This record gives sequence, structure tokens and C-alpha cells, in this order.
Amino acid sequence: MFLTRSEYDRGVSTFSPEGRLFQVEYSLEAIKLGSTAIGIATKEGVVLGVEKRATSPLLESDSIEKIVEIDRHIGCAMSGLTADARSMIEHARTAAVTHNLYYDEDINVESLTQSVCDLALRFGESRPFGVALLIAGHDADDGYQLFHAEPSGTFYRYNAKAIGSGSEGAQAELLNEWHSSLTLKEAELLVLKILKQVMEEKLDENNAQLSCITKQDGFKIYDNEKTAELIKELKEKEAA
Amino acid sequence: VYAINGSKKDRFFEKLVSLAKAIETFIHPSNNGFWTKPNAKFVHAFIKSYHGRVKYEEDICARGVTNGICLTSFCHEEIVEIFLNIISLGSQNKNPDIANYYISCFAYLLELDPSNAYLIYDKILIDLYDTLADQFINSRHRIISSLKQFTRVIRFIVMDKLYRVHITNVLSMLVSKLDMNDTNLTSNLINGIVSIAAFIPIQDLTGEDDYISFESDTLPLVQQHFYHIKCGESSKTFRVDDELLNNAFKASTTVFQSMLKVYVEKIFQLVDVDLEDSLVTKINQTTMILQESMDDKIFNYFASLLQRNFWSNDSFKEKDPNYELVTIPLAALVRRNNGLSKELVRTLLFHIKEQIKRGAGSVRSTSEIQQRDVKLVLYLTALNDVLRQCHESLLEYSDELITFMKYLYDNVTNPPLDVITSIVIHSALATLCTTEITDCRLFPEDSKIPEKDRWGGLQFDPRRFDKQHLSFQWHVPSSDEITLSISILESLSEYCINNVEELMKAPRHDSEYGDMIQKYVLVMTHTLSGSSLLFDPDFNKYRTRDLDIYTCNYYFGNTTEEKLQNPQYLQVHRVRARIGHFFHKLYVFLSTNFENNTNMFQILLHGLKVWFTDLGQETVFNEDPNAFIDVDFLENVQSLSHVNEPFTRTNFAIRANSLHQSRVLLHSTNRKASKLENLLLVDIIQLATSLYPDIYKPAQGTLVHCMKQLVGSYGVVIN
Amino acid sequence: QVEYALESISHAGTAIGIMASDGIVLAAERKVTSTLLEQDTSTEKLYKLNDKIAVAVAGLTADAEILINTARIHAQNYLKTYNEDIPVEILVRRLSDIKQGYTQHGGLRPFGVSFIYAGYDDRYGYQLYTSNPSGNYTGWKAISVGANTSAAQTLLQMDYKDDMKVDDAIELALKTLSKTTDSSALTYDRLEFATIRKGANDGEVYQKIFKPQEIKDILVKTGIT
Amino acid sequence: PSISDPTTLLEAERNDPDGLGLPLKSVPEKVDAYIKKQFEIIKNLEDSVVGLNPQQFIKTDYFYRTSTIFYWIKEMARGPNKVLLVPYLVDYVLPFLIGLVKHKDVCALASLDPVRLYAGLGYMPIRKNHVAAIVDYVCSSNVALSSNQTKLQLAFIQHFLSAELLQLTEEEKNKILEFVVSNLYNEQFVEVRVRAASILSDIVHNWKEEQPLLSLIERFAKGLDVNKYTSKERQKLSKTDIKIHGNVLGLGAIISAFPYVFPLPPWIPKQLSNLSSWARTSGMTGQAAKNTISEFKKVRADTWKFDRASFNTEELEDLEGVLWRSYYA
Amino acid sequence: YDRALSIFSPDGHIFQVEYALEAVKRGTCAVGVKGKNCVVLGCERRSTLKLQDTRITPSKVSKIDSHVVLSFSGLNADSRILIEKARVEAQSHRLTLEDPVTVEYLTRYVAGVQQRYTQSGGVRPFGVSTLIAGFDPRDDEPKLYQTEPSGIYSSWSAQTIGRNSKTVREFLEKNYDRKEPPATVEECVKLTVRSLLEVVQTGAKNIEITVVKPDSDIVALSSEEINQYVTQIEQ
Amino acid sequence: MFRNNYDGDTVTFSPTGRLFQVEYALEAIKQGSVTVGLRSNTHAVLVALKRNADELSSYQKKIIKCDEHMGLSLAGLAPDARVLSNYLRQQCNYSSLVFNRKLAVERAGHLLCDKAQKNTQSYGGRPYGVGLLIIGYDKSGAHLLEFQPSGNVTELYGTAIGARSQGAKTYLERTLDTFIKIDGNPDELIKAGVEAISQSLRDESLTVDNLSIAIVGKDTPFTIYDGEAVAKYI
Repeated sequence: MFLTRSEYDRGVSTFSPEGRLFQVEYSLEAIKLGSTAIGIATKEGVVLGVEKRATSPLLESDSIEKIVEIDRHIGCAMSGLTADARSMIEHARTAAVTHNLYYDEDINVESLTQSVCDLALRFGESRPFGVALLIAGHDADDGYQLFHAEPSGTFYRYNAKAIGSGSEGAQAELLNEWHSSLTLKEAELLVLKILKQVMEEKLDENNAQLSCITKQDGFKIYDNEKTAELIKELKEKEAA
Repeated sequence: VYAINGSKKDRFFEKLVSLAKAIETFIHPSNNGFWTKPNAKFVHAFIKSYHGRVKYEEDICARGVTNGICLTSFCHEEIVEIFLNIISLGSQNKNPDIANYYISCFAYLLELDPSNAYLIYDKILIDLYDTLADQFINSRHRIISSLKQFTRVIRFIVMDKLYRVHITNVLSMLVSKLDMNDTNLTSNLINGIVSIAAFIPIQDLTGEDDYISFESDTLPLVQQHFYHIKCGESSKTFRVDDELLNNAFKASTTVFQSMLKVYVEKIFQLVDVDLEDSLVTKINQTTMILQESMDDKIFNYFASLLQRNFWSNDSFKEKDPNYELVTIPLAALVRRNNGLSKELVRTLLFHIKEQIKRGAGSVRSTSEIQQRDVKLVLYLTALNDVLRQCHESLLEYSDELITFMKYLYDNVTNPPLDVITSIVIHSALATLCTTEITDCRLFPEDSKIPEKDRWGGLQFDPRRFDKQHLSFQWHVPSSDEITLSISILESLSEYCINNVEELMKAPRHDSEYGDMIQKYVLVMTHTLSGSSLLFDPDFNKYRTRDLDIYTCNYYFGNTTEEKLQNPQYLQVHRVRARIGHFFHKLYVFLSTNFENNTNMFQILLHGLKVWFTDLGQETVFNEDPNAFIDVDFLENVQSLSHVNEPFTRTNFAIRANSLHQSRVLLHSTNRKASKLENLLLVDIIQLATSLYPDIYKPAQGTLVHCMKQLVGSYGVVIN
Repeated sequence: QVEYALESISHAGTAIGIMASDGIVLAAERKVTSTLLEQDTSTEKLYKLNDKIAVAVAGLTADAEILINTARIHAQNYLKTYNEDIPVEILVRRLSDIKQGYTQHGGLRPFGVSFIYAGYDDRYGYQLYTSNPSGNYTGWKAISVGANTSAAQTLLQMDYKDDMKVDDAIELALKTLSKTTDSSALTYDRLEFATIRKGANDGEVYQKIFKPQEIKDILVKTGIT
Repeated sequence: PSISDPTTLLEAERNDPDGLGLPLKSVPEKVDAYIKKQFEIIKNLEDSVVGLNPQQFIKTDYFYRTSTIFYWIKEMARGPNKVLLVPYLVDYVLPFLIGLVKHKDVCALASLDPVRLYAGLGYMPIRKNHVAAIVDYVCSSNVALSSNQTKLQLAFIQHFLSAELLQLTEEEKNKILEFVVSNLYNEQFVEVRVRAASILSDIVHNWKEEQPLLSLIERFAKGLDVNKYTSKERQKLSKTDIKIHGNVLGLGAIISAFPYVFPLPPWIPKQLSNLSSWARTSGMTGQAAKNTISEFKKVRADTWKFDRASFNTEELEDLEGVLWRSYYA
Repeated sequence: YDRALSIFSPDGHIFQVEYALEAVKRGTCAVGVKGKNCVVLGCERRSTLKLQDTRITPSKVSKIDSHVVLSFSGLNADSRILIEKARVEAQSHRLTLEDPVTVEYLTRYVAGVQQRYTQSGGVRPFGVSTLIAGFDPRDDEPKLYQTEPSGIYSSWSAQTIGRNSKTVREFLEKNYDRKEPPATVEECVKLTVRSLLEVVQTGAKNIEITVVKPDSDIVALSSEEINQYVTQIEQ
Repeated sequence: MFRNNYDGDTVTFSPTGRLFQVEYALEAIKQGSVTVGLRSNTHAVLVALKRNADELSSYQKKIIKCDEHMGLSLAGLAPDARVLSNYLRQQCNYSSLVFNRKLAVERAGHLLCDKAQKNTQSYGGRPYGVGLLIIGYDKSGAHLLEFQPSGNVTELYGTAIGARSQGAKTYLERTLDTFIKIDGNPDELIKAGVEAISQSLRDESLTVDNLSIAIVGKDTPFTIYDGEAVAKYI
């Protein structure tokens, strides 16, 4: 093992000779270390899935929630639930309700994604802020949309995106599998298939949580029983 | 470092190259952590211990035959190829003590004389020329590390016929670069200047070769050589006639008078700077080492340049100037040439009379030298420093100095100046009775014939130990200088004895009465010190085959009959009895009339310390910076770990001076008290029992000094 | 993350509180100080909060006097609000909460002081308490803070009896201090002394913060010279 | 190790072929069979867990034995006991950690750190006999490990290689090389290739002869020679081909093994000029190339003023556009 | 051993509360279990120094309102500020909405203050956890919650926050089953009794236990009832 | 092995009169994909090559509309291009409602220089790390400006900025007398720009989504083409 350091490392708000801000680069790779979240967008819905930590049998429920409702139209997934994730979510919630009472109309998903990025450029009020988000929603202009909002205060729209544990091979299988033609059921099976591969081959309703956005029901997180029949549908469909 | 085999080496070196390949990335400056100090101390110890093994083998080989386990030339070459990049990385570290471990490795590698040694010299000259040309301007660590790297290797560059041609160009470029704002860079430039000076003779080596000149001879060989090695080629490829090379060397030496004018002009600029006692001391040492390296032709130029600037300058305008930077150089001139002292000592006392008549020291303050007193302090500190080095030349103007001393003890009474003005007798009496080195020259007296190829000061040349090289003149007190020392001592002491008794009526606390008492008392304390080499710890035993090992040079006798038969011996002790009875009389006067006057008891306690401690020896002004070269400093410039005394004549001379000073100080002063010592001890015990902090703290410090001087004194103190 | 502030008070002279079956007894010792530093002042050890409550202090007077004045202000405000004087428990809790805040809030520093709050009110009777820089507080039968805490608490433990009279608590405080004194005799000028007792004879709370002569009188009762 | 005589001790210390002698401490043969009988009981019990979720697994005898043996290994791995644990790291202790690493959620419900304990066993006080067996075990692909099970083995070769650097023989280091190079072409797992490249840099940094290096450079550069492909072809290849991916990752490991050599070797500019053509390709192969050039430029920013003499204007210009991040439009 | 290529700080960031969460283990054991028709909280009593006055010592278990109780492990000084904040918020809700505070709202507000003392940075988090329990108004489902210094909160069928609370949790998992919990207060009390007598830093001064029953029936068992419950079989 | 002492802050000067932190901000422009601008007398054109993170990703926005008569492009940094572009939108709206004028494109240039130079002079702040090519039309004709993050702006007939721009820039310098005489025909000026950007794509190829184009001048509002609208220029 050898050492590869540099004189411009840990430089805050400082360009290196190359024009690099290494702090925001470092923050942007810590997204590899969290719990796995996956988003699939289709003409039928946006599906968000996340790996759940195993819990004591005595735990009846908890306020750890890596998939969160922002609005009826908009849902969100984290790889970590630090104070900065809470700050971004309660900013996104306050941004949604203020737009609703101003225009009598639902916020566009790009405009909400832009708003949580502006919070990270402001640092609340060249620093990174908080954690990677997947942001999913439907609006009448740009349909079903999935965005990666980043600690840098910048973002991209994706057709499918994986964050957290598993990054290189997690997005490698998604670009191999994604179609314009995916049905919603098929997208759910695909996020469960990807979750099984990243989890070193374990899959229960106790370690996979699913959700989707549709126009008709909006954002909903699936019951353990709904994800359990979907896991059985995966287990038979791969064995067939 | 003891597992290698000179004749079967290849599998050992294959392991050592694989260690260095693993380690290199832990040595690079941006990679700091817990490994840094382990690696710096490992690389240093490996190269140092390998050097020690090579010198053990070279010593055994020189009395017989090579055994074949012995390290060969090929092993020394491998050691450079392995470690040169390790040393090159580790010398750019952010911690300076880390970088010094790797920088000290270059000296061990260069003393091994590998065929690869050009890699090290080329490395160091390229960095040094890129710093002095400001190519590393954004990058301060390069400037400091390059100066340190060059500083380490000057003594080897000086010995090589090709690289020696660069050194006076470097000395000139170093001296031009001394700053008044960058005390750290100036300290590192002064390290370079003193290292060049300690090895090189400041001399013009040109004979009737009047056609050669530094520019067009030395520089054309320093522009071709530098361009050749900077474009990636080596020094091994650089071929030139020995004749062009020797003309480039001889012409290098003609530039020294230009360098010395810039140097004096930097020394007079540094008087105005807020320096540090260690940097001031170092700047004095380099000025003195420059002087001891001059021939008489360059010395006679430098003396006049310095004396001229000392009179004609703009250089003492600040609150608290560095007088030492100019006054220690003048005292060093007069140590080399006694013939300068008569004019410099009559010009100084004229200017002191001018400043005293113009009103210097007419306005009282206890805490400060005032801005109007600064020139009086300059000429008095110059007088103190010059007089300390006058020796047998005081005999020409002794009466004129004694009448001047009286004028100075009449006319100036500012309490900050009484200390400066009373040091005048100390310096006078001290130079008349002291035995010490006069001559510290790199080459003696413009004499002997060690050839013109002496850029190195014989340091490695095996002829350094020679009696005709190390024949130092020394200084041995004359009988005229001893009849003058006693005339000064009893004249001044008796003088101040008739001044303070005619003024001991306790009229009032004028705030100017107390200063006149303090002055005449300070003069009585500056006469006991200075004349102290005349006194004798044993005088009381010899009332009205004893064996000493540390026998210093006394001018009365070593046997008791040799010294009792000289009447001059009794006379010296008689004056010290008369001074000691005066401090007891002054104690009962200040105890009965002036209790609580802290300053008057402090001066008395310092007088009593000097009277108790300075018998046959001097233990105040003993360890402050003076006009001799520092033995611990020149030994740090010149000492090599595995080489026997790799020293120049200056260092051998100041080592013989330090042996004499050691023999003087190691002489016993423990004695059986004399009724007057008991009386003055009991006065000191009462002052240690005083309730003013400012009296009891000095009086307790004097008491612990007195208890070392007197046998059985703890019993007296506790009783 | 406050234990250095608890180290601070350990040097600061000594205070003893002892609760009897019919009163309370505060004693404290002034540190010996420079001849010319003024003693006749407001910065002492045994202070007061209201006619029913007294304090003794360890730690710096500059941190003490702010809390003492806040307590006086809050006690005056409570008496003004309800026409019945503040309970001792509510005073120490109110002073325990102000002190906790300045320890948990990193914009502030922990108060380097620890007061022994003696008092009386009818909801719990006579109440002896200690509070320290952490903002915790405890009720006691006897307590001490500051210098010689450990040595004093052993002598308290081996002599204290729950049934003892106020006069026995006078003896026990004086005899504890004369056992654990840094000076090899104890004198009225180093000693500050107070009691809280049941009236002259009727139902009122009677404080005394003793004057130097009354201290001399109890020292010559108690056989300390 | 209680010997009957000092002279018998010395003879048993002499009898070691290497030059060392009877180990400081060793487990007596009854305790030896006992410790090993505990691992065999765990192996026979593996069919009792095959069907079930983590909470049921946490109720099994097998989990209780696995937890006890995990804690026993962890106490043995501290302090004086490592010499009594090194011998078991071929078929008992070290293998018990690769199996236990597969049970991720059980190692969350119980506070078990087999990933951290296993990687840490690379720093054990191993000896010549055990080095060879450890290398042969570690370099055996034949267990068919999963992505992280074979990536924990990869991580155990990095800590072991740096613990036993300057001990490992050229055959042992060649087995380590060919194992990490075989993992650059791992057909199932994308991240196992990326982890193997990082250990190839670690192997290549400690090479001191040019013939081995020029041979590796040719092995990797042969299979990526840029003139053989059309543009759209080179692009679709970079989304799909494991051999060019492993070649690009491997060539980048060699270049990353040279962070600070001051006069830039002339082979580095040339091989960067092959990677920069792949850096324009978007896929898994294009990221490896972009990341190599970016990390090279990051460590060379200290000396870039002097390094840019070693490149053409066209070559320097081809290093420019490598840093594809959301905020660099 | 995430040094990898001798890498350090490649993420450039840190988040940490866990010094407070360790104090929450050091502190006294506190355990709570639902029944079918009750919730019982039991908390360890600290041994008391020789010269303390016991008459005014707080019950450790702490009523917020007639239907709701709070208990804690962690710093006592911090716990007071949360109990006082929970008591003023419970009075503030009960006044302003004309109905008692719901147990989940009380936990959401206690979690709200532990969130704000996490987020604000100029303050440390409170060194304490909470065990919030009781019944909602007009309801007889027993409800039982935790908060932690992190400001995370959770619902539990049984729970234990302490230093030796990993073996209590194993005894609770061994004997509690959400298909068939201890139904009657008799079983429920005897199970928090069995929990507390296993691993608490016990002595002659031991444990404080409180039963909550529906419709504001809140009762600390007597120092005799905690002894009557010591029904045993031994061999 | 080296340690620059004078590049830690935007307020330090080098001993040679250099602001290194502003030079490193110019080095940030060469981190973003190439953009080209060019002009004649009647029209001015931007063309930009848009990158993406992955094949599932949307393309990053390179061209922004500041008003009906001007807009810019953004190589180097994306988020530093929205702070400047938002301010340039504010200043255009302000010029309409306060003066009843379209903002002059020279005036817009001075306002960017002003905003950028302030960051170069103050502690704690960082020079912008974005290079803008601004195009517009006003009463002085068609214009192109290159803004540099130091606080400087230049009037050009054409330029290129971003990674590997020297190719397109060298083609524009060679083609200058030709593209500046493309008057009354907007499509040939777009094709001259798309051929210029093709000299910077070293082996790469334009596609509908990888290419974006914008034009302004005479009768034409500022319009952006990307997606299917660039199909006739590939």
C-alpha cells in the first residue's frame, strides 16, 4: 500500500490548480456508503425501493423512514437519514404547501428538485450540504419523473437510478434492463431483482420496502403483505 | 548496516532496494503521519551507521590488508543510488527537524567519495542557483531547504576543482540577499556565509596574471557549467582545459573587496532591526570568522571600511539599536592588530566628551536609555569592547584613559549609564591581566607556504596538525601591563573611596545622592571584576608541596615562596581587603539611613557577589557574547562524526583558548573565611532575612554563591 | 463534559450544612488572604435569599453573586405574586435549571460555584440541599462542599444522628471544622455562621447570620479556646 | 511450550529447516482436536438453517455456536494468543469468517463484524510455512464466492501483501498477481474488477525491474489498441466487454502505481494517450479511463509545470474533459 | 481497516451523537411492557449515600398527565428539563384544544426537542432517553414508546434502555410473543419483575414500578406489592 | 515536493503580481464540455455539446435565455452559471420596467464584470469558476461577448470555451472572413458553428440530444434548439 495525497486536499471553498473543489467531490462519493435505494420511471408510474435494516421482534414501528411523502404528487428516497436529510425534507414539504396556496396548482417535480438544491447552495441559510435524494413524482407537463438531487446543490433526471450500497454494478444492471415499454408490475419485479442482487442474496418484506407514484393514488408505500406477494412473484418467476 | 558482504553483496542490496521502493511514498512531503519520524530517523541512522562502518574499515585497511568482507567503492555507489531520492524528498518536509535528518545525510554520502558524488553536487547547485535567481519565488520551503542543503556541502564543494569555481559567486549572491524583514531567511543566509568563510581564505590568489578577472574568467565557466547540468547532462560529461578551469578559479578570488563593502552595508542596516540574541550572536560570529579568514591585504581594506562606516553612518535612529553588530567587529579588528587601537581609542573618547558636553545623560530616567543618550551609549559600548582587546597597546595612552575615566565618573550620573560607564575599567584592567589567544587566523601572519590550492582550510589535508601551521602567538601579560593594572586598580578604587566618604553624611534622599553612591559603588564592583585574575583564593592561608593539577597562568607564582617574595602580591590583596571593609561600612550606612531603598542594596549585593566569587577568575561577563569566536559554534560548523578533528586553524586556536579558560575556571576557590568574610556573610544573611522581595531574592542568590565559596558556611547560616 | 468546573470548586474554602430535628446550621470558612485586601464587603460565603432561606458558597463570588441576586429577585417576585414566601424546593430547582442551561448551551460557560441552600417552608419543613455546576441537586441530612469535603463527610457520617437538636448541629459543625481545619487553630474572623430556627417561641422562621462576637461566644461554649 | 531440558529446547529450535525453531506457544493435541471439533459441528449443522429468515436464524443452535466461535476467534486475535490462532487460519478460523460474511442481516441483528475481523487477520504474526498455505488458500477461486465474499478475499490480499511484503517469495507474489489479474476479468461482478485493479497498483508499485513491467503493460495494452475500432463500436464495446474493461482497469493500475516519479517515465504519456481515447466512451470502460487520468492529474498538480513538457499539445488537450460530475457543465 | 490505499477522509465529513447514547446505557435500567389491558414501567433506583434526605426524592418514573407517564435513562439534570418541557407542553395542549394530549403527539414533541438540540449545533444533545407510556383519551389500547438522544423515536411491545438491557431484551424476546402477549396485569407485572430481578444494579433499595391502566388509572406499586410478586420455583 | 504559499485565498497576491486562485478558476472552464459562439452583422449563434452522467441520464443544460434579445452558455461550472444568469435576467427585467429599454449587451457585460470582480477582491469568497459566452442583438447590431471569471469581458466575432476548444477556435480564426459575411441567412451561420464544434469532437459524433444551438438577431427572438430541432444541422 502506498500514499497518493495532494497539497490541495481538504481545501475548503478553494480551487486546486486544476479548478477542482475536492470537498464537494468527497461529499458526492460518500453516497456509495449508505443503504441501497433504487428508482425506476415508466409511462405507468415511478417505483422507489430501499433496503431496510433488520430490527428486534419487539419493535412495533419506528420513525426511521428512508422513503418519505413530500406531497400527494411527490415522493422521495434517501440513502441516509441525518439531520440534513430531515432539513431537506421539511424544506421540500414547506416548498410544496407554499406553491399549492399560491397558484391553486400542484408543484412541478423539477421545480421542487431545484428548490432542495438551492437549499444546499445556501447551506440552509462550495460547501456540500446533506445527502443524496431520489425524487419521484407526476405532473401534467413532464409526466412521470425521477431525479437524483446531490449534496453539491446540482441534479440530473434519470430513467432509472441506484444510490447507496452497490453503485458500479447497481446501475450496470439497470441500464441493461430498462425499457421505454416497462409496465409498472415489471418495474416492481426489476427493483426487487436488483435489491436481491445487492443484498448478497437475501429478500424479505422485512428487508425490502417498496413505493410508487401514480396519478391516481399518488405516493404510496406498500404494506409488508403487498411486498411479500411481490417477493413470491419474483421467487417463482426466476425459477420458471 | 553490519549484514552486508563486500564480496557477496548483490542479494543484500536487492533487499535494500526493495525496502527503499516500499518506503519512498511514506517519505514524500504531502504524505505526513505517524511514519514520518520513524522514517526520518531510520534513513539518518542507516546512512550514519554505514559511514561509521566504512571509517572503521578504512582505519583497519590502512594498517594492513583488505579482508574482502569490507565495503568497496561499488557499495558506496549503491548507497547513493538507493538513498538520493529518499533524501531529496525528505528534505522538503513541512516539519523542519524532520527535514534536518535527511539534509545531514548528504555530508555522510559525500565523505564516502562515491563515483556517483556528482549527482549530489549537481542536485544542490541546480537548486541553489534556482533559489538565488528567484525561480522558487512562490515556494518558501525550497529557498530554506536549498540554503540548508548547500550549507551542509560547502566543505566538499570547496575541495573539488570544478565545483570550487562557483563559491565566491555564491558568497556574493548570499551577501546581496540579506533582508531586514525576513529574520528566518537572513539566519539561513548567515549560515551559508559563515560556512563559506570557515573553509575558504578571503584572499586574492592572482599573481602577475593581471589579464584574468572574475567576470570573463569565473562567470563564463559558471554559465557553461550551469547550462550543461541544467539541460539534464551531468558534471561527468563537462570537459574543459585545466588551464581555463584554473584561470576561472584564480579569477574567482579577485571579487572579495566588493562582497565585503556590501557586507558592512548590511551590518549597518541590521543595527536598526528587531533581531534576536541568537541571530545577533550568529551575525557577530560570521563577521569575526570572515576577519580571521582574510589575508593582511583584505584585512587592511576591511578595517578602514568598518572604521569609516562607524564614524560616517545613518544607522542608530531606532529606540534600542543592536550596538553589538558593529562594536564586536571593531573589538575583533583590535585583537588582530594592536596598531589600530591608539587612534580608535582617542577618537572614541573625543566623541564621548563631545556628547557629554552636548548634554547626553543630563536627563534622569531609571528605566530606559533615552533617544538623546544613544550616541553616548554607542561610543561607550564601542570603548568598552575595543578596550577589552587593547592589551599592551593601552600602555601608550594609559594616563589619558585614567584622566578620561575620572571625567566620565564626574560628569554622567543617569542610572542606566552608570553600568555602561563602569564597564570601562573592567575592560581596561581585564585586558592588562588576562592570558588568552590573539591569533585565530585561518593561515598565520601572511606566512608559511601551503600552496595557492587551499580553498579548503587544510580540513582534510593531512598537514592540518603541523606545528608550523598551528603555531599561535597567544597573549601573555607583560610586567609593564601589570604595573599599569595595579596603578589603574588602586588609583580608581582609592579615588571612589575618597568620593563616597566625603559624601557619606546622609544629607537627604535627593534621588541624585542615591545615584552618586550607586555609581562610585558600581565602579568599585567593575574594578574587582577585571582585576580578579590578580587575586588568590589562598591569600588568607599564607598568614602574615601543596598540589594543583589545573594550574592556570598566574603572574605572582605557583609556589607560596615565589608569590610572597613579590611586594606587588601583597599590594593587590591589600586593595581587595580595603574594598571589602568598604562594603561593610556602606552596609551599616544604608542600614542606618536608607532602609527600604531597594536599588542601593541590590547594587551592594552584586558588589558582594563579585567580591566573594571573583578570586583568581571571573564569573560575570564570562558567558555573554564577546569578541572571541565561539568554540561550540565553530565546532558545530566543522565537526564530522567519524573523522578525527576535521578542523581549520581558527578552530584549533579557539580550542587551545578554551583549554586555558577551562584550566582557569577549574581552579578551586573554596576557602576558610578571614574575619572580613564572616562579617560580610553575616550582613548577607541579614539581607536574605529582609522583607522586601527585591532585596531578599538577590540576597538569597548571593548567599548560595557565598556558601559554595566558604567551607563550613551552612553551620554559620543555620546558626 | 463539565468535570473541570467541578474541579474548580474543590479549592475554594469549605462550607458545612447540618439539619437538626428543629432547625438547620450553616457554617463556612473564609480563605486566608492578603493583609491589604478588603474584608468588609458584600463578597462573603454565607449569603441570604429571603427571611426563610440562606446559602453558603464554594467557587468564585463573581459567579455566586449573579445567582444570589437572581434568587433574591425571584423570591421577591414570588412573595409579591402569592403573599406566601417561596418553598425551598422551588428556589433550588429554579436555581438548578438556570445553572443547567449555562452548562448545556455552548454559547455560555458552566457556573464555577456550588451553593448549600438551607431553608424552611411548611410543605416539607426544614430543607438542606446542595447544587453544583452540572445543574443536579440533592437533599441532605448533612453536607459539605469545597475544601476538605471528603474528610468532613466522614466525620459528619460517624457523628450525625437524625434526632439531634439545633444546638447539637452547632457543636457538630464547629467540631467538624476544628477537626478538618487547614489552619492549626480556628478563629472567629475565618468563620461565617448562620442558623434557621422555630422563632423566639411562637411559629415564625427566625434566621440569624451571626455577628463576630456571637461567633466568639459559641466558640467558647464549644471548647474551641 | 514446557520443554524438559534447556538442551532439548535448543535442539528443537535448531531442527527447523528455515532457521527459526519450535514456536513460542502451541496448542496440545487434545485441545487441538477439541478446537477443531467445534468447527466441524458448525459445518454439519448448516442444513438446519437453509430455508429461514434472520429472526429464526438468531434462534438456532448453529447461530449460538457461530456467535461463540466468532467471539473465541476475536479474543484469540488480540494480544498474546495470535500465534495459537495463525495455524487454524487455513481450514477452521479464516474459513468460518467467509461463510459468516454471507449472513449480512444476521450480522446486523447480532453485533458481529466478520468483515472487519477477517481483513484484520491479514496482520497476524504468520511464518514461512503458513505464508505458502495462506497464499494457496487465498488464491483458490474454486469456492465460488459471491461479489462481496470474493471482494473480502481481495481485501484480505491487500492487508496480507502489506504485512508480508519483503517476506513473500516471487512464486507467492506471482500467484497473488495472477489471482488479482484473474479478478480483473470476473464475469459476474463489476466491483470485484475495480477492487482487483487497486491491488494490482499495490503489487506493481513494489516492482524494481523493467522486463516484468513492460510485459504487464503489453498484456493490458494489446487488448485495447485504439486503431482497431470504429467510434460507435468503441462506444458500444465500453458498455459491454469485460476484457477491454479489465485491460483499461489494469493499465490504469500500472499508471496509478507511479504517483511521484519526477522526470515522468516516457511510457506513462504514451499509455495515458491510449486510455484518453477510452475516456470519451461513457460506459464502465470509459469511467475507469476518466478516473485514471483524473487521479494522475490530481497527484501531478504539484509538479504539472514540469510534467507538461513530457506531452504534446494534442496529448495535453486529450487529458482535458475527464471530470464528468453533475456540477461541471 | 478501511485504510485501503492508505486512504483517509475521502468523504470529507462526520456526524456524531453517540457519546450521549453511551450515557443512556450507563444510567439506571428502565423497562416497559404492554399487557392486553395495561402497560407497566419499571425503573432501577440508584443506591443513596449515607446522609441523603429521601423525603423529596423524585420517583424516577414521572407523571406528565393523568393518562401519560415518562421514565428515562441518562443524565438526571437533562431529564428534568425534558420532564418540565413535557409538563408545560401537556398543560399547553390540554388548555388550547380542550382535550388531553395524545401519547404519540407527546412523544413527537419530546422527539421535537431532542431533534432541535441535535440540529442547532451550538448545544449538545440531551444525554438521555425516554420511555413514554399510557393510554389515549377514550381508548383502552395500551401504548408504549421510546425516544433517543438522536431524536429518533419508536413504538415497542416491550423495551429496555440500560447497561445490561441486552439480556432483558433477550428474556423479553424469549417470553413475549405479539400473537399472544401477557394478558392480565398479573402476568405483565410479574414479567417486568422477572426482567428487573435478573440484571438491574439491585440492592436492599431496588426498583420502582408503575402500572398504567386505561382511563387515567396510574398507580405505583407499594414496596410490599413488589415483594408479594416474588413468586418462585427453584431446584 | 512543492508548496505554493500564495494560492490559499482570493485576496493574496503572488510576489510576481499573480492572483493564483483566479487562474485556478480559469482552469475550471476547461473542465466543462465545449461551446462555440460566432456572429455576422445580422445574426449571432451559440452551439454547445451537452454531456450526461450515464446512458439513463438526461442531458445537462448549456444554453440559457436571459431576455428576448440575449442569452448565454456555460462551460466549466453549471451552478456558477445559474447565479450569473439569474442576475443577468434580473438586470434585463429591471431595464425594461425602470428605463423602457432592452438591456444593451455591452451594459450586460459591465454588470457581469462588476459582479465577478467583487468576489475576486473579498475574503472568504471564491472567483466564479464559469466562462460565459453571451450573445445578443441591440441597436448597435449583433454581438458576442466572452466573460472570464476574473471579471473581464471581450467583444469577439467568434470563440470557443470548454475542454478541447482550441480545435474549434483555430477553425474560426481560419474561417473568419467567411462566417462574418453570412448575412440574411441564419442556417449557414449555424452550420459554420456546427462545423467549428465538430473540430473539437476528437473522434466523437453529434446527435440530436448531444447537440444544442441558439440564435438571435434582426427579426428573430433568442431561440434555443435541442433534441429533434437540431436534426437538420447534424
